[PDB]
Amino acid sequence: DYDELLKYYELHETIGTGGAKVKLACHILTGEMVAIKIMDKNTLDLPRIKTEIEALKNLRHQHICQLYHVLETANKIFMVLEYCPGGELFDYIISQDRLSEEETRVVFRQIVSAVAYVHSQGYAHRDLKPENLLFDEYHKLKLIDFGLCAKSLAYAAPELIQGKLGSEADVWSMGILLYVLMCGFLPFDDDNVMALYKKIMRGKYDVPKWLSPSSILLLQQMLQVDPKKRISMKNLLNHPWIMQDYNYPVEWQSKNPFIHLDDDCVTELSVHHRNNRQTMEDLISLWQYDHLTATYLLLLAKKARGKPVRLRLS
Ligand SMILES: Cc1nc(Nc2n[nH]c3c2CN(C(=O)N[C@H](CN(C)C)c2ccccc2)C3(C)C)c2sccc2n1
Repeated sequence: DYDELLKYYELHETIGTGGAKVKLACHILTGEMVAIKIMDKNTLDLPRIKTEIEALKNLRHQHICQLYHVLETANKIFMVLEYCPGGELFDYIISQDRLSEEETRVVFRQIVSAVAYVHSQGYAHRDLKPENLLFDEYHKLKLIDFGLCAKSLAYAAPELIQGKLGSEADVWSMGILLYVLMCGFLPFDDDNVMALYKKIMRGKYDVPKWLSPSSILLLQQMLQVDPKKRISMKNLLNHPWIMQDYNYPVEWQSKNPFIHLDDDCVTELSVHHRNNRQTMEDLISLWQYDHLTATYLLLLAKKARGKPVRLRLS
């Protein structure tokens, strides 16, 4: 089962195991580290993986953890993704107790950027929480886990739980997230699942003394039980709180394109393929998420880190 995969990657330690597992690995042609999520097809739950793949094939963003390569044997599925060394936002909050307003703003703008983009493309994430945000090599946030996306109860909006409106529910989840960043605990919690549900429907929460009046006001706009009264994604982008100490709205548009190609990465792939430029371009622009896609995108990442755009051809 690991046979096709080992043509392309050096497998290292397994660094996470859940109900899928995650293996660290090196991509041989570029020497870049990657993180391969591995699913068994017999013990699976399945169309959750299919949703995620098709979402990550169509989404590409500076704050979305990038998919490079999809492989499938008769009993396994491999998703080769960006390696984020910094770990989960959840763990970071635990280590810090809570973030100050300033640092919360820094991280939160990155969350809003990703979710605004996901929404611009016609998806809702639907499982936004700090476990699904990872710090990359530059301590920048990356959104993961698009399995429940569409065209955790503590983070679910009241209307989503009542089963009735996807863009608004993400704003609620972001509101819960915002609270957890600045407080270190959830605004609605209970051991009993139905009592928690009840608390969420009421929409009443403790407001700690250390929150600034601006924070409080924004939380209140985000955590409106009625989604019609809830602040929209658009108005969140240039909200006074979000703008404080930046003075410009969240830059949400993608800087990682499908249409434009990097000339140096194309040149290097051309020599490997003994290809003409125009035909190497057409081949890359099919975006099949095969080894070409992976090698092209990992060369770009190499370039972005100030390393030479070079394949290791042995
Ligand atoms: C496991 C782990 N991953 C790390 N970095 C990562 N880089 N790239 C990725 C991760 C984690 N990823 C991931 O899909 N995790 C899922 C999260 N699901 C449950 C919401 C997961 C975690 C554990 C077991 C199965 C699946 C991707 C994006 C591949 C890092 S950094 C320091 C520790 C560490 N531990």
